[PDB]
Amino acid sequence: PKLAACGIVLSAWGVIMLIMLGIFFNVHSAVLIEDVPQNIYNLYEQVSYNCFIAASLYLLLGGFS
Amino acid sequence: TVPSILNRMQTNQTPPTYNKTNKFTYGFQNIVDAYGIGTYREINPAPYT
Amino acid sequence: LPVVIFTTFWGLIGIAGPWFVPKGPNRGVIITMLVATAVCCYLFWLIAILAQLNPLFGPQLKNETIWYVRFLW
Repeated sequence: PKLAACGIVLSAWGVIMLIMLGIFFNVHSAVLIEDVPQNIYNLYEQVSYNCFIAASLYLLLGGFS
Repeated sequence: TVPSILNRMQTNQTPPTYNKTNKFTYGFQNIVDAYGIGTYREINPAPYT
Repeated sequence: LPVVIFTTFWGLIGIAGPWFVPKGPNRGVIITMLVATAVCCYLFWLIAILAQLNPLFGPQLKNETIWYVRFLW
């Protein structure tokens, strides 16, 4: 009951927090240059591709719960 | 038919303190009174709190 | 300069604040709520823009962050 109830509020935060992480990495923000091992912008969008497919993966946990 | 009457006294007993309080300003009021409830007609810190 | 701009934009509440208040029983609390929000929040901004005004230091930056924001700013 509560493990089904705690999962939706984590997923509702998991879709809000990780989408904005996707948009902040799409705009190639200057504060986030620690996570990068015109060419450097493509690495930034790659992390935004990474974030979004985990932001969408929390929607599946919402329907399962 | 006989009325109940209300007589005001003039004692020197210390009156209690009371605060007008909404549902909003109730939590800020009893977080001041948890330390010490104020004297009669003292400056209430709870609007500034 | 925002210092001559924000002195009246946080000065609207607290001077024109008690001028437009409804006549309900919460007048002595909402005016206290509006004035103290104008005093605390504006002075919090005031002691932060004065710390950077006339400074003494410079940002010690990492070596990858020497040439990076030349393309970004």
